[PDB]
Amino acid sequence: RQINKLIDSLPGVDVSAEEQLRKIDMLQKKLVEVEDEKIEAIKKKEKLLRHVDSLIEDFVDGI
Amino acid sequence: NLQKIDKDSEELDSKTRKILEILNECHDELKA
Repeated sequence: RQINKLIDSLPGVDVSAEEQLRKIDMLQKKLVEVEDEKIEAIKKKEKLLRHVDSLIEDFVDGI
Repeated sequence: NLQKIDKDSEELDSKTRKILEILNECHDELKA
């Protein structure tokens, strides 16, 4: 019984090799896109940080 | 009333001063 319920849960059964080969391709792409988005964000945040830091530096007493 | 107001006003300016101090003290620990 177990071995079947597992064979049913076994992944990929229904799907084709092509229906997969593209799904991977896509994920590869949509993945680059998301990293460029990540990069950009990171930069923008660090710029924001630089801004805050500058401010804080100018509130210091001692030369 | 005027005495209240004035007392307040001075107290506030005090807090502002008190903060500027700290900034300078930080500046010291950081520079000197």
